[PDB]
Parts: sequence; C-alpha cells; structure tokens
Amino acid sequence: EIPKPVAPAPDILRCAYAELVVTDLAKSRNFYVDVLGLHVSYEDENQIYLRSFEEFIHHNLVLTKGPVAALKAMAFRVRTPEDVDKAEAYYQELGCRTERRKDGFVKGIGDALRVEDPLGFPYEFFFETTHVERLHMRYDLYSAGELVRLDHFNQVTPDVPRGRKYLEDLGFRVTEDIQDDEGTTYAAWMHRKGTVNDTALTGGNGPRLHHVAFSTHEKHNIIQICDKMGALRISDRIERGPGRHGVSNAFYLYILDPDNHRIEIYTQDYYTGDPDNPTITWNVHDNQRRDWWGNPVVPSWYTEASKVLDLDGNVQEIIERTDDSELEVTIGADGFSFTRAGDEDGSYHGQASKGFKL
Amino acid sequence: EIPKPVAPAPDILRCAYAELVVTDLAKSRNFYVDVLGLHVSYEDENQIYLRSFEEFIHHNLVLTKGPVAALKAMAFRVRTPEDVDKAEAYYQELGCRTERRKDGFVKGIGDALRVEDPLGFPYEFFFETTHVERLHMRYDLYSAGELVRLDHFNQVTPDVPRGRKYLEDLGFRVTEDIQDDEGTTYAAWMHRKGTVNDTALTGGNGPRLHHVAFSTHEKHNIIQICDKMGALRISDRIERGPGRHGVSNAFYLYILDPDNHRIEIYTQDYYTGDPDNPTITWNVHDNQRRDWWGNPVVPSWYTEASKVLDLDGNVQEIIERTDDSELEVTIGADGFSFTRAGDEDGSYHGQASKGFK
Amino acid sequence: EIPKPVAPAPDILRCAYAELVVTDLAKSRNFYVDVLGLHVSYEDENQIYLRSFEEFIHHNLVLTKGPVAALKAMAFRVRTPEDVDKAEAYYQELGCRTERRKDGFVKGIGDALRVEDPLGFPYEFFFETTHVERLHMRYDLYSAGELVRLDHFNQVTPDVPRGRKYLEDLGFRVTEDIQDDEGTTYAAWMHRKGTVNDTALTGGNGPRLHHVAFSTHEKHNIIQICDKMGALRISDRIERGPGRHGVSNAFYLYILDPDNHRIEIYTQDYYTGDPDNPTITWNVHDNQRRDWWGNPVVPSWYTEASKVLDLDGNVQEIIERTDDSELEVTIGADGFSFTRAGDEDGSYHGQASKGFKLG
Amino acid sequence: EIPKPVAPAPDILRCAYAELVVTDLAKSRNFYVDVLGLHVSYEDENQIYLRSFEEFIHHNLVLTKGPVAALKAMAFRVRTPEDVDKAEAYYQELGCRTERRKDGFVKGIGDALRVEDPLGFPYEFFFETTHVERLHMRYDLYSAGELVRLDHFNQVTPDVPRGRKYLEDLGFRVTEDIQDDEGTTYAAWMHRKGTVNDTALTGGNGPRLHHVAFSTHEKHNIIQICDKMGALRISDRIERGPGRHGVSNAFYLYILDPDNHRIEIYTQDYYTGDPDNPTITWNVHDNQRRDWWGNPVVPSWYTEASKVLDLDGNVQEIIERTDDSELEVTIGADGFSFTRAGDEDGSYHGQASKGFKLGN
Ligand SMILES: O=C(O)Cc1ccc(O)c(O)c1
Ligand SMILES: O=C(O)Cc1ccc(O)c(O)c1
Ligand SMILES: [Ca+2]
Ligand SMILES: [Cl-]
Ligand SMILES: [Cl-]
Ligand SMILES: [Fe+2]
Ligand SMILES: [Fe+2]
Ligand SMILES: [Fe+2]
Ligand SMILES: [Fe+2]
Repeated sequence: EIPKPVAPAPDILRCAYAELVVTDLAKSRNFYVDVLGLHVSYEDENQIYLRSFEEFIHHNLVLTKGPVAALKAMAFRVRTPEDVDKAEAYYQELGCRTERRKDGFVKGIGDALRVEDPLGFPYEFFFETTHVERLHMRYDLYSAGELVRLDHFNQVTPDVPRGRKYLEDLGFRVTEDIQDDEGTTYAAWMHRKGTVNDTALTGGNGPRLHHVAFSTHEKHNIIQICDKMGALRISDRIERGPGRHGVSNAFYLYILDPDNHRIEIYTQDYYTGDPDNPTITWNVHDNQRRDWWGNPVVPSWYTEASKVLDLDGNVQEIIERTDDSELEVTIGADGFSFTRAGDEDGSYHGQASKGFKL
Repeated sequence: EIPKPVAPAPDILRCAYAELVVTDLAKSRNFYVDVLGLHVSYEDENQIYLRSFEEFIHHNLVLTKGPVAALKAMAFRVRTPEDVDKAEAYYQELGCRTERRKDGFVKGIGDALRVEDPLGFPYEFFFETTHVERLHMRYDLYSAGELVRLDHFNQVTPDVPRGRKYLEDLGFRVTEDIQDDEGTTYAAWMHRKGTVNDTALTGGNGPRLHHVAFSTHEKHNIIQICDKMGALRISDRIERGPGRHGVSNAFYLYILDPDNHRIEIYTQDYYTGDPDNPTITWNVHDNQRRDWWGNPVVPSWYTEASKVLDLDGNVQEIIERTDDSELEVTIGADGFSFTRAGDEDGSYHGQASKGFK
Repeated sequence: EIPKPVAPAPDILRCAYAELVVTDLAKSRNFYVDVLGLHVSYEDENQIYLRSFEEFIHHNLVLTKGPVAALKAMAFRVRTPEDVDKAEAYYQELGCRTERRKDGFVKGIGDALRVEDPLGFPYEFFFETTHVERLHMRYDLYSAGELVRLDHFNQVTPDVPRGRKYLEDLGFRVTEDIQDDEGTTYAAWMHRKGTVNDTALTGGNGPRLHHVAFSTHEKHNIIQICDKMGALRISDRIERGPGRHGVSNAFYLYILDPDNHRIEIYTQDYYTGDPDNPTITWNVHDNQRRDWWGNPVVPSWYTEASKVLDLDGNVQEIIERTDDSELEVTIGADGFSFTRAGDEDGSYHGQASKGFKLG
Repeated sequence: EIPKPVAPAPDILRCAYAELVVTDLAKSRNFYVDVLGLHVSYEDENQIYLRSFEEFIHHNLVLTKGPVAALKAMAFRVRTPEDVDKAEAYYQELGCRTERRKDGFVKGIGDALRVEDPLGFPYEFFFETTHVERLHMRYDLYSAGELVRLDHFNQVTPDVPRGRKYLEDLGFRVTEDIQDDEGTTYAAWMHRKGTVNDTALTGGNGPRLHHVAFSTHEKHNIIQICDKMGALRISDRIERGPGRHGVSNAFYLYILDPDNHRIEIYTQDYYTGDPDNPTITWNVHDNQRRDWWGNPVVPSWYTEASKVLDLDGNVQEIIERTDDSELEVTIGADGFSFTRAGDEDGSYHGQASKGFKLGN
C-alpha cells in the first residue's frame, strides 16, 4: 500500500490540461481544430495549444510533436501558489521523483511541479497560468459539435484499490466504482471539482492513459460529432458510442485521434461536491453499468490505451494486471453479463450483448 | 412480374395505422401505453386503440388479442370515399382475394377494403374515420419520449424489384435503395406523403412485417426512450441503435414489443414531394449506408420479422429469398464492407465493424 | 370578389424560392451567408443565389441588386411542365398581366410564368429547374443554426377573405385562421405541401411581403441564431421571439435583413396533407394565439413589411385596410387580450401582456 | 460597512433548500408537483417537502402553510457538523440574532442554525440531513420539463456593495456584476459551489427574496415548461423569458407561483471554481446584459419580490434603496440602453427595447 504522508496534501481544484505527444503535428491539428473545433491559444512548428469554448486559463490541451505518441503530463490546477510547495513536499515524502520549474514546462503556465507518481503517471501541479479571452459567449465561433470544457482524465493501472487509496489521501473522493462478488475492483471514478470525476482508474496493464474527456452543452452536440465524422468518411475513428453511461449517467462518445489517443466527449453527469455524496457500486456483470442501454463494449476499449512518459520523456514500462480482466469476465469466452439480476432472460454467456461475439 | 391493372389506382395519402395481433393484451398495453406513451382512443378486454400526439384520425395502432402474434392489417388512408371502390376494382383485377366491410373491420374506421396483396400482405384501404381530439398542443400530456406521428411500415419480401414495380404502379415513388454492382437490389424505400417512405421493402423471406415506425420531434426524445428502457431494466428489448441512418438521414432506434414486433422510432428525414426528387442508390458494401456512423447491424435485424395473417386470420406461408442476402454479403463469413470505397483501412472482411463477429 | 376560372388551376407542389431586391449586395451577402449560413449556388456582382441545407433545386432565395428594396417574385413550383401552361391560361382568364419566359427570369429556372396576381403580388410558376448537390448529409458544413428548408411565405393584404377565396380556388387549403366574434378575419394560413402553410395572409395595408420563412431541424438551432446575433452585437435585428406559435404550433423567430426584409426561422409544425385536415380558428383576443406563452407581439410585426414590385420593376401602390386592425384591438390603447376566455385574471386592457404598453 | 469577524467563516458547500410560506397548500402543491414535476419527499396537512431529480438530501424546497406568504429560510449546507458551530460564532460576532435547534427546524434536517443576517435575511446553516433515493437515473419518472437541481437564490437588498463585502468575507466569490460609470452597483452574483451563483444581490427595496432557481439538463426542457403552461392556460404565470442571459450565459425562464413567489428555471452556465475566476462587469446601459438577445426586462422583474420573515415569523421591515434604480436608468423616462457601445443606431431613449414602453 502507498503510505499517507505526514505532509499536508495540496488543495487540487480540478483537472486543467493534458500534454499529448503526437507524431504528425499537422494531422493532429486537423483532427483537434478542423474536425473537433478546439480553439488555438498559441501554436508554432513544434506545439499547438488548444482550449475549450468556456476556458479562461491558457489551454486544456497541448499537442507536442515528438517521436513516440504518449501522454507527457496530466495537469491539475491547485488553489494557491503555496499548494505547489505542498505538492512538492507531499510527493518528496512519498519518495517520488519530482521536477519543479518556476517559469513552467509549457507556454502559458507559470511555477509548476511535475512528478512521476506512485502509479507511474506524469502528474503536473500548478497555480500560475496566463489568462486568455474566455470564449463562452462567442456564439459567432460556436460549432454544432462544440467542446465547452475539459472534464476529466482516465488512467489504466493494474491494481485499482492501491491507486484508489493513494488518490483518496490526495483528496479525491470516489463517486462510483465497479466490483464483483469475489472482492475484485475493476474501476473507480474520483473527483475534486464536484462532478463525477477529475481522474479515474480503469483496471488493466499500466501505466497507460485511457482517455481525456471534453464536455458539450447538450446531447445533440455529441450526435453532431458522429454525423460530421460520417460526412468526412472517418467513421472508422468512432470507437464506441454514442451512448448513455451507467456509471456517471453522462451521455458519451469515444473517438480516436491520428495517434490513437482516445478522446471522450461527455455531457450531463451530476453534482458530487457534498462530502457524504453517496458512492454507487456496480457489479461488473451488470450489462447496464457502462452503456445503460446494454450496447456491447468493444474489446479495443478494454485493451488499447496510450503510452505515458516519465520526466525524462521516456516511455514508462507496463506492469501487467493480475486481478481478473473486465473484458474476460463479461464478454470473453467464459464471460457473463445480465440485464436483470437473477433473470436468465436477457443474460449473455460467453459473448457480448445484442447478437455479437468478439 | 405483377401486371399493371387498367383500373385506376386508388389515390393513397399516407400510411395510417397497423393492426397487430398480440398474445397478452395487458403486457402489450404496458409497453405501448406505459413505456411508449401512446394515447388511448378506445379500449376493451379484446383490443386497445392507440394514437400518436399529433394524430386526428381515430388511431395509428390497434392491438388485438389473439392466439398467434402477427400483423393483421397495414392500413393506408385514401383521398376520397370513391378511392375505396377504386382499390377494390384494382385488386380484383390483380386477382387478389378481397373483403369489403362498409362499416369497417376495427372501431373508428368506416368503409374499408382489406386485401391479400400480390406479395402476401394484408393491406387495408379506407377513407372514413372517426375524428378525435388532436393532441398536438397538449403539452400537459407530452412525454419526454413522445411519439408524435406514425411514419411508415417496412415489409420483408423475397424479390425487391417485383415488389417495387407493384408499389410504383400503385403510385409510390422510390426515394432510396440499396444495390450492388452485380445488379442485385437488397432494399427500397418509397412514399406517397412526401417523406422518405410510407412503406419500404427489405429483401428476405416473406411476407413478414419488418417494423412499424413512429416519429419524434427531436433526437433527444429518442435518447429518452432508451434511457427509460434502461431504468425499467428492459434494455434487452433495445435491438439496434440509437443511430443516424445513411438511407433517409433520419435519427433512429429499434425496439421490440412483448411479442417481438419491432418498432422503429424515427426523426428528421427530408422532403421528397417533388416528382423529380433525386433517387439515392447506395452500394450494399458501404458501411455507412444503414448506420451512418458505421456501427454494425445486429444479425437479428436481417433475420427476424413478424408473421402476417391472411383475411381468415391464418398465418401466411413464407417464400424464401433466392437473391443474395445482405447479411451474408456484408457481415457473414464471406462478406465485407468499407468506410471509404477502395480503402482497406476501415474495411471489414468476414465480420462486422467495430470489433465484432 | 375574385371569380373562379373555368380554366383548371395549375397543380402547385410548394413554395420554392423568393427573389428579393436588395440595395447593397455585399451587406446582404454578409447577412444571409455569414450570419445565417445559407449555401451559395451562384453569385456575381448583380445577384446571389442561395439554397438551404436539404434543397436540390437550384435555389430558395435570389438576392438581386436594385435601387429599391422589395419583393420581386414569390415562386411556386408546379408538378409538370404543362402546369405552367395551365397557370398562364388561368391568370389570363382572371384578367391578370402575365409574362412568360421560356428560359427563365433567374438562373437555374427554365420555362416560367410571372403574373401580377389579383392581390397585386408578383407570383412565379415554374417546373424546370437545374438540380444541384443536395447538401442534407454534409455535416462537415452543418452550422449550429442551419437552415434546412424553405417553408413558406406570408403576405400582407387588406381583405383577408377576398384573398383566401382566390387561394382556395388555386388549390391552397386553409389550415388555421384568426377571427373575432363579429366576423372580422385578421389572418389565414394555407398550404399545398402538407405543412401548416406555403403562403399565408396577414390583414393590413397591401400588397406587402410580411416574411419568408426557413426551417431548422430542432429548437436549439433557432436559439443559436439568437445567440450568434448577440455575439455579433446585432441583437437589434432580432425583431420578435424566439417563441412557440399558437397558430401552427411551430417554434419561431423573426429577424430583419439589412434592407428590413423580415425572415422567419421556424420548426416543428404538424401534418396537414389529409383533405379533411381539421381547421383551427383562434379568437383575436386570445393572447396565446400568436405566441403560445403569451409574450407580447412587437408592434412593428403588425405595421412593417416589404414593398412588392410589378412586372416592370416598379413598386405596387398600397391599398389601405378598412377592416379592424389586430394591433389596435389587442395591444393598442383600446385593445384587449385574455389568457382564459371570460377570466379577468390574466387579461390585458389597453396594453400588451407582461407589463408593456406600445412604445 | 459590515466588519470582518475574527471568528473563522463556516465552510459553505452550496445553496441547499428554501422554506417558503404559502397561503393555500393544495394550490401550491398543484404548482410545484403537478405543473413543475418536483418530487415529494414528505407531506402532511401543513407542509410539503420537495426535491429535484438529482438530489440525495431530503429536500430542496419546503412549502409551509401560513397566514402571510414569505421566505422563511434560505438554507446553505456546510461541509462538516463543526461548521454549524462556526456559523453560530461568526454571526454572533456580527451582532446578529441566531437560533440553534439540535434536531432541526424542518423535517429531514438535523442540527441547524438560523440567523437574521446583517441584510435582514433568514439564513440557515446545516450539515445533517436525511438521505433519500437519488432519482438521477429514474428515467421512468423523468418529465419533459424535469427540474434536475437546485441552483441558486437571488436576494433584493438596497445597498449592493455593503452586502457584497459581507458575502465575500463569508467566502462567496463574485463572478459577475452590473455597474455604471458613476460608481453604482445594481447587482452582483456570487458562488461557493463553482457555478455562476449560489446567492445573488439585486439592488432594490429590501430585504425581499427575488427568486429561487432550479436547473434543467437542456434548453428544450425549459421550452417544455413554457409549452405546458400554455396548454394549462396559465401563461399569465410566465413572467419573463425564456431567454439567454448575458450575466451567467444561462438559458432562463421566470415564472410565478400561486403566492407570486418567483421561480427561475436555468441551464448551462459555466465553471467558476478557480479562485481567480475572471469577474465580468456589465454596464447597466448594455441592452444585452440581462437578455443577451435584447428582449426587454419586464418592469415587475425590477419591482416585485417576496417578503421575508424574521426568526419569530414576522415580516421584516423594508428599507428603501437610495442608489439609482436599474429600471429607471434603463427603461424609465430618463432611461437609456445601447446595443453597441457608442452607436446611436440600436439605442433606446426613455423606453424599452423592441418597440415597448413601461405600462401605466
Ligand atoms: O437499416 C438502416 O439503417 C436503413 C434504414 C433507413 C430508414 C429506415 O426507416 C429503416 O428502417 C432502415
Ligand atoms: O404571429 C404568430 O405568432 C402566428 C404565426 C403562426 C405561424 C407563422 O408561420 C407566422 O408567421 C405567424
Ligand atoms: Ca452614467
Ligand atoms: Cl464505460
Ligand atoms: Cl437578468
Ligand atoms: Fe471517461
Ligand atoms: Fe424504418
Ligand atoms: Fe410565418
Ligand atoms: Fe437567477
């Protein structure tokens, strides 16, 4: 288990931005700007800094050209400059590698701490950021698929309980999770800002980044992204969805960028900010837990995820999950899922729902 | 080939209602009234008469208790009372069995003709119907999933060109179809009322009724139906969707009633009323023709459909399709589909899209 | 009274396009293309030809540069080439001035007949038109405010029953109307294509063109047009709405182009194609008849409308309405409206709803 | 000026519920339940306890029968039981009257403090509450107009800067405000939970309660409430909207309950939780500030608001505003409003936008 430091945890406000390494900056720009409509805060020949429609901080997404596509940092904003000091002391006590730069790692961010966290992920903590024009009423720019906020990250890690304890000590509260009747945890979601999540853990080989999620205002905005991708004849880059989530209750869609980084589009989860917010636990065999409508979860969603980098820019070695696999127990050859607990009708043995096999 | 009568075709306005035989009336009522929110026009111990939010004719759906679930009649409204006489002469010349009831077959319909049509389907033609309160501004009754109009039927039949020519003679205009390069037709959509379809032909063993479709105002109304079915823990009765259609461009969902009758929910297709409305042909291997987003079509959509009855209420014998199977050529072991024509990236060989066999 | 000809009426399919004269073509282009997102079929220094997202005929709107902003033609497509000949005979029997051009008045239209109709309006009838790429699945182009179809026209004319009868003889069927208890008709809506209207008559001094209406898919598309106009700091060009209509049950908005031509954005009216479609008559004092939510009807809606041209391009003289004014009887100083018939609560006397009088 | 106490402010989570006094409990139930679709947690002959679709605390609204319709309490939930003690000490240092009930003022709330705050408003602070079934995935119950959360309160008070400083010391952050070029503040919005507001101050005679706001998921849910009010032939109870706000950028509607308590329906404001969230100041003469589309603000919006009670249940005396009136300076006789700053075209002199004047 990861011990709880004597040192006070930093006060984390929210997920704020991700830095993604991409291999072809122009192809990535085309996806994130021309297809998805994100707004350019700054760009040059090496990097593109993008923000959502309602953001005032410098960016939500940095695309950095590099040789290997990977997550380089997932950044959380802290409440005060002094919280960056707290973050540094906290991670030093945990025995984690840290690097602090008073003028930031990327443009538009000031004093920042990056760490290789106990699960192998590159976390950044910062307060100082360059404010930009908040585009929230720029309806002259508004896309029919407009991405309005950064919502969350989702991480793949082999041991969910181990990770969950560490994030709870850091101040995240678990909102929903997935378990079985045999003591296995498959996933958990946890928050600071009072939505279902700021980061989440998905059981699997890791460290890998499962996805970065952006919000829309309404469900039709998500539909429009799918319609546009059909019109562009890139529907093969729609991985899963659209649907209603069980966990989170949000309307959702998963798409893949040119380097196969998975982006979720997400809307209309619920308020979690009360400290006794009731925690919802689903059974892993409940076929409405991921897609509420019982639509099958494609195996690539379980198996594929992005590499992550260490502070030297090198790919982190992947550690294999030894706990049961959600894929195997639900849609594999010996898998099972149900629609109604205890009802054989609407249950699936050794295959996925709605008529499909792997 | 089905010859064109010399008798003038009835002037058909639109699809108007279906009569479905159901085995358990209370269970069926629960689905159509309590789940789907259709409005009761009349009921007793034997039948439930239901209508959509914007309808003024007596009903769009009649549920009739019987021993074997099946389509008993698919009904079209005609322009004038004299068009029922035309329909009778027309089908008599075709050599079809007909039955005329001057006082109707079901409540709220007057003078009506039922026929066993040349494709084996029980069609009704009528003009006279009891007007009821049009609920189109009754927002005090409006459901988050409200079904606002009856939109179309879809029929499974073995020989699509044969059926298409028969429907064209009857005045239906083809709007869209699916074909391959060898010249096989897999499906056609055709209309009277100036939408993408009033009835449609799906290639397969028939006569069987593929579905009845109702429209909503907006796409979120369809999402709500899915969400409601999840809450009621009957998500297993969501067969396919929700999705954007390629053919028709409509947003869609397919669900199954307690007797496995398939209901489509549908919104936002386009205007087809001009006589030179451009006809759209899709290639059968195009993975965006059915679901525009490339989601796979579940095999049950191609294989399962409702029995239909003859005028004595016995189940109509089925004729097997001998033309190529859309299932087999797209998602079966020797099938294939593409995202971009001529591109192996985003193509699927011997399985369906998105990772599924 | 306008007589019914012996000659058969042409079979009219639908409203198809309007030709509007505009005074500054670049300013008008900015409005219809950059603000509203209509699609250009053809343009030059003299004209801009525009279509909606789902259209396959050549255009829904022609902007023609000229000295005096006005309606030059409201055009209906007919079912067959021969229906143009029927239109010509029909209007010649009515004693109307007609002009026939075998190769069209505007680009992308073939054989066409323009008439100065018995109410002074320039109608066009045509069958032949150049087909274009139907953009209905071009979601790479789709705007958050996308205009998907042309829906209808609305005409201001002093004597509504006189015009209604003439349109009925032409095959248009009345769907809804607005009357009072003492027999005055204020407005009527009438269709060919199976929606609430293809053209409509608003009582007032005329001939003038009240508006041209385009459809969206959903209500939020209309909300976006408002939002965008706020962002562009042209909210003063939002005239009325958005709202829910009583008559038609459609969600709506009225906006003004650079020459004050009024454009309606409209969605989700109901099917009227059955021949016994039930007609709906509203009382003029029913404050839910126009805006169903009871929001006040802005006075310019009742007073302002576009000039129309005759076949020489000169403005048609205006004839004054002598029947009662809807403005006056509902929101003027002697006006009244109700929420519930017979209830003083929720009634308005000498002013509009929601606490406003006329400015 | 209201001094900053030495005692630490309670840690406030969010607005949580209001208790409104109503004169006819059945008529009020018809409005909030049958019209608006709120969910009944408990009721009897004297009270109705209601909650929104996504709520897990016992209620968001208590309707209490009494002789005079009024706000009885606006309630904020605090982070810990100990914050109720902090609240008591804080308000005692402010010199305010307070009342502490270990088992609650209303059913489903435990240990609770009510205070007559420095602006004369009855605030409640509590932590303990009975959890109920959270209905957030009960789509079998979901209405076409479903109210999904309680969002905020809005208070009418004569001196906005005085109130603003007090609420800032209590830890609310101002997100937007309306001012003019001559030093007057007409309104301010302020939050704890990371939306545009939890409570707000509107300049006017007070203390009075301007509104309680509930949110929906989507704009069409707000359209449906209007549509249903039309079908029920109660469109006279739609006061203002629907619209897009300038302040907050939310889609909105204002409606009136049977006692004229004003309810806002609200959706799709933006995230404010960062501590340096940019404060937006609108000029009072900007005609897109309140309705972004420039629709005129109905005069009753500026003049009418609910009475509020003291801790004895008596109506609080009203103190008149002496600062300039937003109504007067925008749509009154000497009013002015603009569409584009510095452009005469689209400006309005001595009347409202869109062709309207103030009714007599
Ligand atoms: O299978 C598909 O998705 C094509 C399709 C289009 C329109 C319809 O009404 C329908 O039932 C089926
Ligand atoms: O004024 C109103 O609100 C009534 C009305 C209904 C339908 C329309 O198309 C229209 O232009 C006007
Ligand atoms: Ca001043
Ligand atoms: Cl999921
Ligand atoms: Cl406001
Ligand atoms: Fe996610
Ligand atoms: Fe269909
Ligand atoms: Fe109109
Ligand atoms: Fe408010």
